[PDB]
Amino acid sequence: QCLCVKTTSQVRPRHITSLEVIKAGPHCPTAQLIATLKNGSKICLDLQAPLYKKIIKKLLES
Amino acid sequence: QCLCVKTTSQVRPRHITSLEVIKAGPHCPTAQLIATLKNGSKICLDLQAPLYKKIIKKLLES
Amino acid sequence: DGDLQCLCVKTTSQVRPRHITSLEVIKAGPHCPTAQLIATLKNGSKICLDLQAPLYKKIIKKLLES
Amino acid sequence: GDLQCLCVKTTSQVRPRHITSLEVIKAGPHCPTAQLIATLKNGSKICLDLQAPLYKKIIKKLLES
Repeated sequence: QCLCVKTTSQVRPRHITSLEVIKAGPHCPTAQLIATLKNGSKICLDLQAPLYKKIIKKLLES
Repeated sequence: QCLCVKTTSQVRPRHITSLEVIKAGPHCPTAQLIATLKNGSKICLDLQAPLYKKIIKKLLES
Repeated sequence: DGDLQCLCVKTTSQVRPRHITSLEVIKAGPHCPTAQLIATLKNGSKICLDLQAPLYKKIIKKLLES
Repeated sequence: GDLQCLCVKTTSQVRPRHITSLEVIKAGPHCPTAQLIATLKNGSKICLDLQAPLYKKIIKKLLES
């Protein structure tokens, strides 16, 4: 019953306010990357992708 | 899209630390009840009144 | 101790339940002696709601009825 | 602003294995600085320093599963 077990990512690094990295375990066998956007909505970044990278950095150089 | 498309009701209310209620938007047809547990986990809740009700009251009556 | 502290510092009563696009309910604990009601808005701003006010009951309904 | 920074203080050290969740919050009107919030297995949450070689060592232990 993963939180992030569906589509993954096509977002604008512009509107991400926070990025949460959740470890795999009980309810989810894989690591989930959830992203909170300005408008308050959430999304799942791709554990298996590059984009989530610059995203973190960006958030840290703010 | 959403993160919540496989909601659950198997959760123990004393183990919830916070509950996020996301308003239905374009990319997601329905409202979402994100529950974060004591161990940091996240799960999607069934949009059934008695549940989140009994929950928001245990969260707000700490 | 506690590296965390309450996110909320003051609550907004005069809020337009319309623009509220999300709501987070936080249980009390080490981080904060009281529970917290943080509502984000369509514009991206965030405000805290009063626990001794029905408004949140209202807002949560409006948010869950789609 | 109704909000302030959650991280009123930080911890320079703890074991990455204990971390179940790591939340990265970018600076804004709520807080003049970015924040690194880690949740541990026991349930506690700590704030970390923004010094790359540590959280990257944590972010890895988190995704290697």
